[PDB]
Amino acid sequence: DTLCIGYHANNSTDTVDTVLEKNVTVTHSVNLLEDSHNGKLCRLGGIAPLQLGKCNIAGWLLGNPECDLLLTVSSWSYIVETSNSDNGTCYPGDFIDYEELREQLSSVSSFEKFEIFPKTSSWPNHETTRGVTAACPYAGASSFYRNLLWLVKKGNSYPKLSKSYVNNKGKEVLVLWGVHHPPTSTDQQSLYQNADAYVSVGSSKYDRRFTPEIAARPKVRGQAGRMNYYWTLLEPGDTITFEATGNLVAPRYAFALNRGSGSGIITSDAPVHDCDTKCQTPHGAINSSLPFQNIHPVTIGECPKYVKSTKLRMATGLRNIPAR
Amino acid sequence: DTLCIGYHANNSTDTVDTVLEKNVTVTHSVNLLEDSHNGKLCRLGGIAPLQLGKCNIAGWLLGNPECDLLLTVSSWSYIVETSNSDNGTCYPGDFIDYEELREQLSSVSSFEKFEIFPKTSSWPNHETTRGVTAACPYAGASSFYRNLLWLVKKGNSYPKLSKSYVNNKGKEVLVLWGVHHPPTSTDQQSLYQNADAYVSVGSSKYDRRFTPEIAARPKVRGQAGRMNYYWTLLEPGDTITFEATGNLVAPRYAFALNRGSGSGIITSDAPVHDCDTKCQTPHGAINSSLPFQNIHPVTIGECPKYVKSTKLRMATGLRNIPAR
Amino acid sequence: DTLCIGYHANNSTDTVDTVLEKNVTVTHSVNLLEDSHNGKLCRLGGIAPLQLGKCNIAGWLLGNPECDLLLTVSSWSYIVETSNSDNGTCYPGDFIDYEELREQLSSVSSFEKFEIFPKTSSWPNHETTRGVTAACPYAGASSFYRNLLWLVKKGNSYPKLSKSYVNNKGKEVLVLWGVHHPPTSTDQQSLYQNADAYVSVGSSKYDRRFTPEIAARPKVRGQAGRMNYYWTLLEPGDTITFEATGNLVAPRYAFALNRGSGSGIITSDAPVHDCDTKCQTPHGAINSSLPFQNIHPVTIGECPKYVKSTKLRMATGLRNIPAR
Amino acid sequence: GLFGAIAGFIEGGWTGLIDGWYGYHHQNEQGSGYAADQKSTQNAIDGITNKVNSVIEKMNTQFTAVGKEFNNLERRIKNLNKKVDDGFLDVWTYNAELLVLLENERTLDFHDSNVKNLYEKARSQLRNNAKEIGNGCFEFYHKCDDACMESVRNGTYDYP
Amino acid sequence: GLFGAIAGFIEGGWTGLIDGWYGYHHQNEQGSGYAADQKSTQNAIDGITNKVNSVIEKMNTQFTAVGKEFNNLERRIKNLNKKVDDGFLDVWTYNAELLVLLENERTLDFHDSNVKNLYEKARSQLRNNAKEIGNGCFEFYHKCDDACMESVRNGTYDYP
Amino acid sequence: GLFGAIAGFIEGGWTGLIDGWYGYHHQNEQGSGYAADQKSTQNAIDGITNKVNSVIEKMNTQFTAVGKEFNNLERRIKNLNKKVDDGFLDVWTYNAELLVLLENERTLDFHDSNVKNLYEKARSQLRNNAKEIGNGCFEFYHKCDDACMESVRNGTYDYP
Ligand SMILES: CC(=O)N[C@H]1[C@H]([C@H](O)[C@H](O)CO)OC(C(=O)O)=C[C@@H]1O
Ligand SMILES: CC(=O)N[C@@H]1[C@@H](O)[C@H](O)[C@@H](CO)O[C@@H]1O
Ligand SMILES: CC(=O)N[C@@H]1[C@@H](O)[C@H](O)[C@@H](CO)O[C@@H]1O
Ligand SMILES: CC(=O)N[C@@H]1[C@@H](O)[C@H](O)[C@@H](CO)O[C@@H]1O
Repeated sequence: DTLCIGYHANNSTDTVDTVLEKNVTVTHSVNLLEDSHNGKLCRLGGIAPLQLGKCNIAGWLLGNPECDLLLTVSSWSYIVETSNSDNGTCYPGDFIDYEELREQLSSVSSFEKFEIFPKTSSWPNHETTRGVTAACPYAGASSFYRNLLWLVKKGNSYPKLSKSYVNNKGKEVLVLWGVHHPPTSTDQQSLYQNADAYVSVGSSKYDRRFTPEIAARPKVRGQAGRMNYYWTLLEPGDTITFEATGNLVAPRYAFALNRGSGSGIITSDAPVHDCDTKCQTPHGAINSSLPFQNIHPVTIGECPKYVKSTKLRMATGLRNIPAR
Repeated sequence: DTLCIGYHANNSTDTVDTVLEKNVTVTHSVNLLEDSHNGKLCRLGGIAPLQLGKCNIAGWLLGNPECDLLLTVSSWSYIVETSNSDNGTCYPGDFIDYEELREQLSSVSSFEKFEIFPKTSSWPNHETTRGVTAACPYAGASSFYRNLLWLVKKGNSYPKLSKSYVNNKGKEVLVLWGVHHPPTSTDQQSLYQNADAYVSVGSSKYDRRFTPEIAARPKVRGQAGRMNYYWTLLEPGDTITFEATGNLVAPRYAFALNRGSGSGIITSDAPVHDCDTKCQTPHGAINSSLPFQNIHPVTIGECPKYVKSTKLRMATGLRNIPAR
Repeated sequence: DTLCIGYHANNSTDTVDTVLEKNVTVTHSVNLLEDSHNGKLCRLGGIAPLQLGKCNIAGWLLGNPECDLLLTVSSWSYIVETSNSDNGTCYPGDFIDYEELREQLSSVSSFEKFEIFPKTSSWPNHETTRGVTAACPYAGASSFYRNLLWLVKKGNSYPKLSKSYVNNKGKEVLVLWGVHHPPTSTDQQSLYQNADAYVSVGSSKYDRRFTPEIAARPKVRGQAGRMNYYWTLLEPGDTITFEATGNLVAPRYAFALNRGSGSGIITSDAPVHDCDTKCQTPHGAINSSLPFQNIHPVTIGECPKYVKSTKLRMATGLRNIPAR
Repeated sequence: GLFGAIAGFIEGGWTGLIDGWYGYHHQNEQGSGYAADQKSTQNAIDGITNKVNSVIEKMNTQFTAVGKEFNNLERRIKNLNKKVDDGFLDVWTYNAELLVLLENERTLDFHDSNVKNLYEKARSQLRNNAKEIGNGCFEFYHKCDDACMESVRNGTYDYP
Repeated sequence: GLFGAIAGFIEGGWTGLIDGWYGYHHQNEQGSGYAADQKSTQNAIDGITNKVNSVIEKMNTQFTAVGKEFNNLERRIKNLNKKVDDGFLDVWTYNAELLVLLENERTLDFHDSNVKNLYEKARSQLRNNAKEIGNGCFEFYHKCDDACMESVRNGTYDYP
Repeated sequence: GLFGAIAGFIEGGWTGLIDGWYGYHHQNEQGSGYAADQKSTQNAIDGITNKVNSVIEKMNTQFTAVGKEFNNLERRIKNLNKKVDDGFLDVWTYNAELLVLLENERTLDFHDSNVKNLYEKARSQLRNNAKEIGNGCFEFYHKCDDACMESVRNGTYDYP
């Protein structure tokens, strides 16, 4: 009689490498590298993502005439910009510390929009109905940002204005505004009467003064003039004061911000779908318990560690030697 | 007769982990992870840390009235700021490049303070006795920064002043100063006569001009005006020149800095103690030869590498099998 | 009759270390650490490096009088600054965002220098022959930057000048210019008549206004005045316009940049030789197939991974037991 | 093979064995067949299971990680930011692959070792009552019947 | 056990052995006892000591690492600085826990190997002048007194 | 060694052997000399060459890496940049030295295992036809001419 001692074998085709040998076929193994995604922008925590579509953060917050769709949105799980998010500042100019504002928004999960300075009632001594421009059209006609109010002189007179707002929202209030720079002194006097105007803005931590800089710049969107955009985060309980003798593109709407840890802004052209996920990438969502993924480095939620690897298979069984 | 071959076993309860098995009792092992400290801020190299207490760095260098306790300290092993280090700029305003200056102080181990512009001899043509405010009180009475000098008009006159210092200390000299901004044109005139004053500061590499920005901003510490603080490191042998027709909060004291990398600034609420250590953390001093520690990532002196591990035990002996 | 099983052994003195044992002599081993270089600066990609020598990037781009040797160079594989690269801005002032410019040059392989604003015909109403100074001497006499043009009033008149340039090159165009700041209002009028002058510069993306800051700064190279240098990269098709009523150190020569990526600026006193290489460090060229090198952290081209190791030898053969 | 068993003195594996990783064949008068050894197979399953689990543990989950924008005058920090992103990406790619590559090596050797020990165990268990043929087989002397073959398997046997 | 010795064919350890890690027991006509094999025990001590120090040599020392403050308009650099601190922290934490896990596996195998090798050394000396009883015990055929036992230990049992 | 062969029960190597890492000596009535065992030598040469290529493969070649300049008011980012550069240098220096140490240990044990398997192989062949002298030597009972010796080498021997 005879008794032999041997080891298992099967029809496995799995292969793994080692320092000494490569392509070693084994009997059992586990893949640790996730490479599948549903190619769709899903919602995290049950909340939908904010699709900016053809608009970007600038156009959205300032209220570019082409971003009216976003107007009703007040909460999101993450912000999405497409490769066509070109609608931002329609009136040429510099948006000061724009990248920082974007970084700020990355931790905001929602806000409460409110009319910080009501258009009808805040500016008794100034024109509030002529602040439109062909540079920011809407339905062919001249228009302007929905969240800013371009004020001009009233009856050939622009009195020193002074308006303040006390932040009683119990949270950070994002206030935006602009300072206009006409191309010529004739335009300056024609819009604000005063030749030597200035705009002042102050809070407990913010304090800056702006002077008009008249000069004809190469026309951008048919404008030789420029308009700079500013913002600040007024702290709970603080006060912000605007003083000007011209050139002020006053705040109309502001946002009380709700901080939400974990979130961000991404660029994707993938479609938003009636889907749910715990891990989202610009290419699509991931539903995996694997330690690694090689789909995308940018992630949102609970995701596998990203890595460049093409294969991450770990042998669990023994070398397979069926020998049939 | 018999002769067996066996291995050691004992009463050890030490356990380690391995790839294949966890919680393996062993005969001998060594803990590489240090998790103990004395919970005290001690001396390094026989030198005590600079305990800023209720004051922060700004309050320290400017000489806030509430930081007189620090006036005689000129060398330290490291600087300590607490959770309550709130006394800094008692008169509201922006402290220009403040973080950079803190970064600079991180490698300063001591200095020599000296009255760069003596108060009683440097300004014959300007008032030196009334630069006080309720915003910077002392003993209930209006006072001011100890290291700065608020100059005002003398008998309804503020002539153009010009002061220069040539650095002969043989090292870097930190010079601080300020520019005051009244809330009203009336205050501007009451303080400096000259409606359109200016301040100029220059060295071989420094060159800036300041203009008063008159405006009423929200009152902070009762003040509607603002005061901005500035600094620069005057190189050995170089010259700094101050020119002004108003609004200058002149330097009174300055510091000759001694570089000594290997120092730093920490935030701790732990108490200072008459004790010595080779390693210091914000939680307390470490005294060990182990390669790792999970006390704190911030360190000063000779210290074990900080790691997030809760346990790091290396087996040295063998699988302990007493089978008692 | 006998048969024995054994292993190889030779006269090798090669040693490698292991966890359990140090300095183990083995039969065969491979060194993975490269530690040799020719101590020379050779040419990469078949092109010689740009030897700035006595000059630094500022001197090279502005055209400092002591850098005329570089005037002919328009192509390079990498730039070399030496321990004596001091000829930069001869006239004292601030070079704005200098470090950023240097960073931009990183991927510039060559440029097409051109006279954006021809000196003999761009300024009909301004003096173009008196923009010299003793701070920028040449052959003992007073001179100035080769690439900039210091304009001054003509016949006691300095009209408002307006000059524009359209980037027609199909690539970025680096434009440099300066703003002069005289020490006294006397000099201000001697040079530009207009007491309230200003320099305005604008493109589709650039927009800034400069105002003279009259003040006597500590003399540098004999000057109490100051000159600030600015630059911008004009995009293909964009337009840049200069407007000034004084104080403008106009651009004369600009640079159409060509990208070639994978390069930079190194500091080295090593000598440049007629020689080629794939890997260049500040100490010298490397010719190796090894994976590591402890020569230098700064590298240009394809190089072995820099590491701080002194030795890195792998065992291929076995423990050498000659037992002779 | 590092322990000379698998792909060594016991060439090929048994596709017939389908209830474990390590087992015996057995060819008795009453019949033949296959039988895996729990003790071994199970013990290995645990270890290997602890191994994979250990690996997953060490690798950290990746939470929200989004990019940052920079203007045209922040090229230096933009590059710093990129240098940091690539730096950590390479370091972790290196760590993942290298650990797997090394654990795979150790795993096979582990199995190879397990077989070898199973043999050596049976070997000393029998000794005189059978001879070493090779390929991991023992040819008895006292015609080991079924109940006998089992005695060897369950470790009892214990026959002088 | 990777080598089948410790907790293998030599089921348990000896609390009675207190001179080294590996050793012999012996039950001669003159009396029993324990004795450690200084040769293999020391070589093990040297190796493990080297390992421990090699682990430490690698993991550098931390000198002075302090923070940086950032103003409300430097949120990106601030996050960049955090990404850098958290990144290296995780990396080093990984390196340290992993090295220890891997070296702990090696170390136990190292001991197992040494016990195994010791058994084979003793066995190769006694040859047929004694039989293998199992449990790593060698029953002698020819009476072996303490003087004899000692010779087996120092490997000079030089006797046909 | 982990397997007891090299520097173990086979005390030393053969400067004489010069056509392989593992070989045979053999002293037949006809003559003497040394003969390397291709099968093995080659195999080990493939595994080692593969291990070395793998190490090189994991390490990413360095491309253009230059310094960045910072003004006097950018000491924080300057230091951040330096922290990053120093951070990765220390990590990669750690990986390079550590990998080389771990593999060296493994390599020497690989060889030890190879010599051991070779012995056990030549041994499993000869069986009763010779005795184990030690030092890896087998003394033949039934004599063995150069034709017979070679027969053992290429594992064709056969003769229980
Ligand atoms: C130097 C000086 O005049 N100080 C006065 C100060 C100052 O006028 C104002 O803060 C500037 O706007 O006002 C009040 C105060 O308690 O602060 C009285 C001070 O004596
Ligand atoms: C005010 C505004 O921004 N409108 C323009 C719109 O007219 C134009 O078609 C679009 C192109 O993408 O850019 C902007 O949206
Ligand atoms: C000069 C100065 O700063 N004094 C204030 C003091 O009035 C205030 O009560 C305290 C509260 O933190 O802060 C500072 O000490
Ligand atoms: C033209 C100029 O810049 N002046 C001098 C230059 O002549 C000299 O060669 C150099 C060396 O330090 O210093 C300055 O650059």
